[PDB]
Amino acid sequence: DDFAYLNARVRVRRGTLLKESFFQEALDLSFADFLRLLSETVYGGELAGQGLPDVDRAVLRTQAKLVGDLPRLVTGEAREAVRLLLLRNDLHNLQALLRAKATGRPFEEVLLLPGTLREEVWRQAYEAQDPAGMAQVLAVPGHPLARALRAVLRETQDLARVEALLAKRFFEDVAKAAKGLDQPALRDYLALEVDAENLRTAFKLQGSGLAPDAFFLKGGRFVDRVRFARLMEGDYAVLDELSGTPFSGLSGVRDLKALERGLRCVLLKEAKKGVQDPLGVGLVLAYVKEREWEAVRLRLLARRAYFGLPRAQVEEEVVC
Amino acid sequence: AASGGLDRGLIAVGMGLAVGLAALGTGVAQARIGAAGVGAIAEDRSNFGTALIFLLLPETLVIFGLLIAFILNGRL
Amino acid sequence: AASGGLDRGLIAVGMGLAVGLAALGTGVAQARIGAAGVGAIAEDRSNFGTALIFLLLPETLVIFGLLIAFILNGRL
Amino acid sequence: AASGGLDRGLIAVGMGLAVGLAALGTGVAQARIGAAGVGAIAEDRSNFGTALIFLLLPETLVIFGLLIAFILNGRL
Amino acid sequence: AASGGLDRGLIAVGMGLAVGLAALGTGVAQARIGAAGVGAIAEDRSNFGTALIFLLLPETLVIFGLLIAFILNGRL
Amino acid sequence: AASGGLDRGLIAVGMGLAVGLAALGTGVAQARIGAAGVGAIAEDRSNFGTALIFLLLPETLVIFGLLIAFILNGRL
Amino acid sequence: AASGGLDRGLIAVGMGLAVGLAALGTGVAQARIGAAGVGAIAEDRSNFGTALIFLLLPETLVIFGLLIAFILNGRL
Amino acid sequence: AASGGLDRGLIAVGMGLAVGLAALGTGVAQARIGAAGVGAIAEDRSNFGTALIFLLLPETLVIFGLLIAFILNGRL
Amino acid sequence: AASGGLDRGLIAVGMGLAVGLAALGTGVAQARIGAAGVGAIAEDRSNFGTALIFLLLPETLVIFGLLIAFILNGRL
Amino acid sequence: AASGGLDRGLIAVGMGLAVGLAALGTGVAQARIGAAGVGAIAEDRSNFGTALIFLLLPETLVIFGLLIAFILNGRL
Amino acid sequence: AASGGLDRGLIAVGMGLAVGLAALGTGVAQARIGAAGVGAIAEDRSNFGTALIFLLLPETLVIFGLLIAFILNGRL
Amino acid sequence: AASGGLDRGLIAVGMGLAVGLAALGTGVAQARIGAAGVGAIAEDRSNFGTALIFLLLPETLVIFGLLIAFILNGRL
Amino acid sequence: AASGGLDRGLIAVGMGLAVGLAALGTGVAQARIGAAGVGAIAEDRSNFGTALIFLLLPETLVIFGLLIAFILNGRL
Amino acid sequence: VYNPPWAKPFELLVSFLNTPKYGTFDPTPVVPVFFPFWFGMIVGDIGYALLFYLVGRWLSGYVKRNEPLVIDLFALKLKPQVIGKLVHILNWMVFWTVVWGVIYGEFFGTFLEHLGVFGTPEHPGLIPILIHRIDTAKTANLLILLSVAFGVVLVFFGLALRAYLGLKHRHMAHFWEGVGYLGGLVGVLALAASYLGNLQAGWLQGLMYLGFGVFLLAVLMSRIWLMIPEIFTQAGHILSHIRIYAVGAAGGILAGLLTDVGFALAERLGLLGVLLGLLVAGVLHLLILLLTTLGHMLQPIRLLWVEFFTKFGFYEENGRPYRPFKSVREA
Repeated sequence: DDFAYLNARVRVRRGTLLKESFFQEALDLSFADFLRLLSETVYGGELAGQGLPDVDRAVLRTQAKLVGDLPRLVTGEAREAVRLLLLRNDLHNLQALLRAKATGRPFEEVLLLPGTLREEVWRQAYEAQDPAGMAQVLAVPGHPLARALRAVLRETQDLARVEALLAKRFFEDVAKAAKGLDQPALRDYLALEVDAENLRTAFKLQGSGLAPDAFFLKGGRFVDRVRFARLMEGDYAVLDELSGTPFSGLSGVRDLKALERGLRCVLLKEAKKGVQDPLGVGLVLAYVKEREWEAVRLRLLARRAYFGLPRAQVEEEVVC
Repeated sequence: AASGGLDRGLIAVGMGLAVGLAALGTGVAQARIGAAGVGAIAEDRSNFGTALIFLLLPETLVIFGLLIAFILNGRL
Repeated sequence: AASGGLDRGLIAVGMGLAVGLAALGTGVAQARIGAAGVGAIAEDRSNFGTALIFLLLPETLVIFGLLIAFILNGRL
Repeated sequence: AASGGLDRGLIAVGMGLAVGLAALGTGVAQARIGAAGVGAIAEDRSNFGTALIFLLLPETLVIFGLLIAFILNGRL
Repeated sequence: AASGGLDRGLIAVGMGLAVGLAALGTGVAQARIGAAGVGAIAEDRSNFGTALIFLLLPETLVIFGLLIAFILNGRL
Repeated sequence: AASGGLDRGLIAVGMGLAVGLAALGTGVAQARIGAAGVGAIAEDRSNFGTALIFLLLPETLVIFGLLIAFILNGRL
Repeated sequence: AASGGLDRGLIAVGMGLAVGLAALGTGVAQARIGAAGVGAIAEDRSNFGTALIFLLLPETLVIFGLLIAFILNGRL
Repeated sequence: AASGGLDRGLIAVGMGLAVGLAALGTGVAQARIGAAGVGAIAEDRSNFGTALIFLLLPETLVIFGLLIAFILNGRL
Repeated sequence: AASGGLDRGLIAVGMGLAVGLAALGTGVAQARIGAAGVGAIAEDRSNFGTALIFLLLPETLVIFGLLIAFILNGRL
Repeated sequence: AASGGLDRGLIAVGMGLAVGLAALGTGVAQARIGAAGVGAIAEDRSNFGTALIFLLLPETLVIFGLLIAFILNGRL
Repeated sequence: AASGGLDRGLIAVGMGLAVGLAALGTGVAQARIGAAGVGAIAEDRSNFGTALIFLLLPETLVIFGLLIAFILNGRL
Repeated sequence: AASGGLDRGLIAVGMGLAVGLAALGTGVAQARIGAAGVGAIAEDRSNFGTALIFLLLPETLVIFGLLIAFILNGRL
Repeated sequence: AASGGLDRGLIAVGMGLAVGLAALGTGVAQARIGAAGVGAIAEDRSNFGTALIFLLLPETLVIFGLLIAFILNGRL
Repeated sequence: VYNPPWAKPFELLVSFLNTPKYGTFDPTPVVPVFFPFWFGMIVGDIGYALLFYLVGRWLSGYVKRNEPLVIDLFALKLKPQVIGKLVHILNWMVFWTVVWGVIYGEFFGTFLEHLGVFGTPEHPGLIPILIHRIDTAKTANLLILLSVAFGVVLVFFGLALRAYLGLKHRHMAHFWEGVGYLGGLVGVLALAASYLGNLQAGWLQGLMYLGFGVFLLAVLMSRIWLMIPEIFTQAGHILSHIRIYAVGAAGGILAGLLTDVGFALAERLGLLGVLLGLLVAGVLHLLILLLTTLGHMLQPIRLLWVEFFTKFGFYEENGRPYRPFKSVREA
């Protein structure tokens, strides 16, 4: 819709993000000190445990209520865009349900995050005895995962292939839709992310040598099949060709750890472009990403603090 | 009353248009901004005074029309 | 009005349009706040009072049309 | 019309417009709020009570156009 | 066939704008809420009745025009 | 038939607006709902009938313009 | 044959409004739905047939302008 | 041939509105749909024909105005 | 008011439109800026002066129209 | 000097409406589609010819008017 | 006025419209640019110089209307 | 010679509207496509020539009003 | 008071609409592009010159009205 | 560790009067330009202004018939008791507002009645005030031009101080800004006279005008400026003072025209029962009317804020250190 209501909600929420210095501060703490530091920020209102998993829960609970609510207000057009972001998180979870279902593992110890779909949707879905029945559970308001699933379900009920292609198909759905709206910024974020995801997919599998088409996602803007293939043959020279683009740092990066670390920074720059859009979804989109990056930092730094592992070992990870 | 002077009939009509046009401008103005305000209540009970004051400024537009309306007719 | 002639009819004409424009302006003003509004009560049940204060305000535009209309009557 | 009368034709054109414009306003108002409304049942069965209060308020706009219109014709 | 004076045409014309303009209002209203509406049916059979009742509510604007048209004839 | 007089010329005009305006209103109604609808079908051949009937309903507005045109004809 | 009477120009104007207005309604109606329509074909060639019926339904608006134009000949 | 008079002047006028109104409707019809098609083009050369067939159909509206213009004409 | 020629009806009529058009333009101008601002407050008090400052600027438009109204009024 | 007769002035007017109004409708068709196209080129170099072709299609509508206008010249 | 002259009345009218339309345009021009600005300022004090530079472009519209208005005056 | 007839004026007015209106259309056409263009450089230096070339294309419409005006002028 | 020749009023009215409509067109044109324009500047002081080139194409719209105004004026 | 209305906010602006950070001045003189006018914003008669008294009596006082203005001297509200106690300082400053607003109800009501100056009855016998007499071109005009005048002075107040920022710091850039805009004033005044008497000047100063444009541009060109266009908007500031003041009149008048249907006469042919026939709608409408004029008083602050928050020899410049001054002078 009108992004008026939404924007305002995000602005208050933007009020509880910390400053750089928090993250800077967290580094010389102890776990005790962490417990106190954490207890004074907004997450602190659900901090009251004493162990590390309790921190994880605090994050979960805080994010559950502060983000997990937002599309749900009304599912207006703008809300639909937002719905896509959070939906990506359901997709992973959904996939987790597919593996869980397939070896039938007592579901109850599979713990899925809150996304947009309700907890009872997961439980019922589990009680839906087939991926077709499951898709019908999803089908109820009309859901892009339903549709991705319907398209995939025709070719095989081979679980693993289904998970891969379902995700692949899901981003194909997202791509058409995102291209379909008035959100140059979303079109860009999705697009760079797709490219980045391909690039990483290609990077990670070096030393398999398979046919590229099984792994090449759709939505590119800097990744074409030929480069993709080339990296999949192991040719790193692919990485020197996207210099000057938003991917300029890809020169000389031949390890995965560093690669993702850089890539994550690039997408961070993209989230920052769309800043404070009453124009549309640019602002909410940015907020969501920011909260994740915060979350990453809370949990990791909590752990770092918890076990007292060297400061220097971790410092790069919050450093873009 | 009755039928006489075209001038009186003609002027009364055009008087409305000034008032009406401004009203239209106010309505559009209030709708976006006014809506933005509802979120404000949610955000801060404290900021609320700002939200109300922001809505107010467009209504002045209407007032110019009334002023103009009076001068045009209202002297009979 | 009643039985009359040509001068009165023109002033009668402009009366409706004046009224219509403000009415329309009110509707657009109501639509945006109103749509947001059903959600606002939901989010903030305490805020329901705010919703009451809010809802009244756009309607004011039409009232201006009446003010100009009342004064116009006196020859209509 | 029917018999002569200079006034009557002039008022008749504009008679439709006063009402028509208010009706058009009623529609814009309803379109956004109503849209908010369909979701509202889904979130809360409860929100129907809000929904009853909400819908009426735009409807007032039509009633006014007809009221002034009654004064134009309904006297003759 | 039949014809009239300068006066007669104005009532003949003006009947249409009232109904048409209001009709335009009903459509904008119905379209948005209706558009929103369809998912509710899909999910739940139970929500359908309200949505159905909802669509009538803007349409009332048209009915007034038809009435204004009926009374107008007999002067036409 | 043939040429006529000035009064008749007026009688044709507002008649076009009665049909045209209703059609225009119907078009907005069709556009928003029409866009929403297709997914229900896509999933279910079975759901089509409700959708079909829904889309059908605003269209009645148009017939009213023709009704006004029919009653009028043989007076132009 | 050439020219015509004083009357004819007035009827000529209003024939266009009837047709034009419905057409305008058609364009908006078709545009929104048409946009919704294209993705289904790409995914499923089979679903083009439903989509095909969908577009068709607004087209009746265009026809109404031709019908009113046809009957009018008899005055032109 | 040669000149006529007052009648011709009116007819040219309503002719323009007829074509123009249709043109505007066409513009909207083509604009949304036309944009939607291109993505289909991006994916498939195979779907391109569908997009092509789609675009033409709204353009008919202008043609319809012109048909009506010819009937007006023959004195033009 | 009073009366004093054909001239007066013309000078009065078009005068309003100058004001009205500017007023309408101001309202839209104000609506976009007005909405954006509230978010600035929410995040921060410091920009609030700016939020106010943004609002000040469109209002100049209204007055220029008012100058035109003023000179025109100033012969009556 | 170089004044013309009654016939000519009116007809020239109604010719323009066709040219301007269509210019606006075509522009609307081009804007959405045109915008879509630049994104297509970036993605797909092969598609550029199609994109180029796409823009051509609305511009024709105005041109139909120009042809009728051309014919008017040589009497006009 | 104090003496007639219908002719003077037309120029008096048109002096305003030039002014009104440009004003109307300035407002829309300001609204999109302005809105972007509040965020821009917030983010960057540095972006402010641009924000100011931006404001300059809308001012041009008003100047023209007035220019034409001025040239017209010195005759009235 | 500064003076002349009403007749010259009749043809002149409707000619002007053509020029104003098309220009207005060109701007909207330009605005969406124009919006795409700044982004086009950022992403692609390669798209810049094309995007830039695209902008020119609705503009021919504007030229048509001027051309028709020039040829018409110098008889007036 | 005072009265001028037949020429001035008709040409004057339509002169204004030509500039005003184009001016309005410029505003919408500026508004989309201009809004787009700021993000590039904020990031890129360097990309700015092209952004300047983007604004430039819309600037023609005011000029067209003026060009036509020069030939017309002096008949005033 | 470990008069009164005039003095109270004046004492808090004093702390920033003593602060050294420029050789320019602070917004302490602000209090007498604002204060009367703020009160004179209240305009009205029998059905309105002359009833504002009651409102005041509940503030510095209360009446216990008021559901949330229970015992306000000991503060009880729909917000905290403490806030109520603290804003005793305010409750009085508002009360003073009420005392003067009632007074400007008679100030307004001078031109609303008598047989001293208007040839119709001494006080209308139904209710005094029945038709507000100001619709005469002249009667209105003098009240319009009156409002303008307090604004022209405010233009002076800023630009002098502004020029002083650049004078006393040797910011040639601030000096040039202040000076050029005072050049600007000369051209405005030429054109205005040619419409204000029509023929008062306009050739006294309308041929001086050719030389007035020269008075303008001398120091703008010395700064060169890249935002040379901005001088339009600077003309918009001269006019703004007029315009707000104009609104202050018009919105005022609008307020007044509601008593002519809301307390005077609007129902029935005319009777001596019309007094109690009219109150049925009148009373509801009254509070809505009341609210809006609260909005109107923010027009002043904004007016001031045009100068204040935008550096005309002042700290705040779209924010900055130094805090919303409105909120400071209130006490």
